[PDB]
Amino acid sequence: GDQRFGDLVFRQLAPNVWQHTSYLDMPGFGAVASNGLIVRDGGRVLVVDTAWTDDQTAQILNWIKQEINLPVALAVVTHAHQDKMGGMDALHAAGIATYANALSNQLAPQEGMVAAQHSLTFAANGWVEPATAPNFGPLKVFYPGPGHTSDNITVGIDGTDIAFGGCLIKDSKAKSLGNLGDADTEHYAASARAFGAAFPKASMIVMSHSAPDSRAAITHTARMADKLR
Ligand SMILES: O=C(Nc1nnn[nH]1)[C@H](Nc1ccccc1)c1ccccc1
Ligand SMILES: [Zn+2]
Ligand SMILES: [Zn+2]
Repeated sequence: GDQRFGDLVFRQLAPNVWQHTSYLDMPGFGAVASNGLIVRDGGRVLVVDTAWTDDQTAQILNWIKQEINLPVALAVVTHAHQDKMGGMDALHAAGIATYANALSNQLAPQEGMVAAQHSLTFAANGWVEPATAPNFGPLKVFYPGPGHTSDNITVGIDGTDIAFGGCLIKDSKAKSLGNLGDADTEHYAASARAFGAAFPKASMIVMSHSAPDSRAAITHTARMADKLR
């Protein structure tokens, strides 16, 4: 049930969860979809990832205002690339507190992104140190290890069957791992399986560049990454 709002698409995945989708169309390539998440947590909203641009991201906020009409308490962004952090200024202009992997905030200047206002750090088991993720509610943030990028993180939603792989995970029928220019080819496979292991009850796997899929997305992504070692 896709809901069109301006140039963006919103799809409800759970009573309190929506996928947001925005498009970037360059010459010599088809328009590229990028997906993030919107979560209503009681009387507030949480966002995972910006759209490609400030204008699109402001439209995400406008849709939230129209359909949910509750404050957006925070956003977490899942690595320092345009499809995940291209709209940071729109979030800050709206007064929304922003969070990213410390490494993402480190990379953001060079990558041409505005850094998030707060840095997450991670324990050795990969789970976010909770003292760096205040008031994340049902958002369970996990660093699976380097893969699509060295800084990519992932997000599960407590109370749902949903885990978000961002650009790390591709769908079960994908024909490649996408752009590998910033990838960690040696560690990608372990990182994909680490993501699955951290959210073992998740039956709906959401990702950046395909529609939601079964856990076969994890096994297939990892099996493709095995070929990079
Ligand atoms: O996001 C993407 N690819 C992806 N995501 N996850 N795995 N591959 C898109 N491809 C791409 C192209 C060149 C360099 C890096 C990525 C894209 C990103 C940014 C601007 C335009 C297009
Ligand atoms: Zn990326
Ligand atoms: Zn991507």
